[PDB]
Amino acid sequence: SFKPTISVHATPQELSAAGCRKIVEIIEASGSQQWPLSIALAGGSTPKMTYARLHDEHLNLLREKRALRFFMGDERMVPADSTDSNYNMAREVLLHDIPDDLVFPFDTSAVTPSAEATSADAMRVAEAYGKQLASLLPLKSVGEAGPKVPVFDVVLLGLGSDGHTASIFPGSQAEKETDGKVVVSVGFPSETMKPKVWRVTLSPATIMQARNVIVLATGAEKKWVVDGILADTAHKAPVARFLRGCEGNVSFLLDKEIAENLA
Ligand SMILES: [Hg+2]
Ligand SMILES: [Hg+2]
Ligand SMILES: [Zn+2]
Repeated sequence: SFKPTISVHATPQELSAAGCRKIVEIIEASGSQQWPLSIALAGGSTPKMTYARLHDEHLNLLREKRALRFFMGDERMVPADSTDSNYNMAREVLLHDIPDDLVFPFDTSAVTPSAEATSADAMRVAEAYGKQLASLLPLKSVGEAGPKVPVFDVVLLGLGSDGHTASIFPGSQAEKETDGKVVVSVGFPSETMKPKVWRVTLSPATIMQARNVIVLATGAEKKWVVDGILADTAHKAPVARFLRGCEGNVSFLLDKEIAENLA
């Protein structure tokens, strides 16, 4: 049913190392003629190390060879120069060395420091990005004669302590957007997740059409999440369990603690 590739690593430096090679392998296996490949970036300290890795040893591939076109998988409705911005983090560690025409962040230019972003601001931003995606990437229907969503070559994902991924939180509308009518969803963090601001994020539908999905996660507090995704019959499962329905190649790069129970 679900046979994902799994690799357990002892340290973050090792997990990020596996992350770097994986991406590079996808780039090379795909071929120079398929470049630039579309990739949806994830935020967080784990992916950050992977991006630093790419910056230090593979700029000839990414910069000179222009192998990748960078998009954001989810973003915080804050200014692009905010420390809470996922794009800001990606630019700092890597994107600053990438040709400007290969970098596509969410247009959050309307968000000002004076006022918090609202649900409508988020939906407006998600809508504009979705159209841009449907314009730049190849489309595919979700189910026969189903709605069409853009197809990413690669989608990077993190995992949360509460069981979410990207900005698709428990009991949210985004969680049910699996039919393909919505390409880019919106979401607001639960009580225990930070920062407290509205988010825009790829819907579960879009994510499941990606050619390659790579989840980078660590920590003993996220162990039930991995277990709940891989488990054969999970009723009280985590939101991330929807990753079972992904149509492309699915990989899990984990650390020892989060994969302890792993059989
Ligand atoms: Hg690498
Ligand atoms: Hg997946
Ligand atoms: Zn640099």
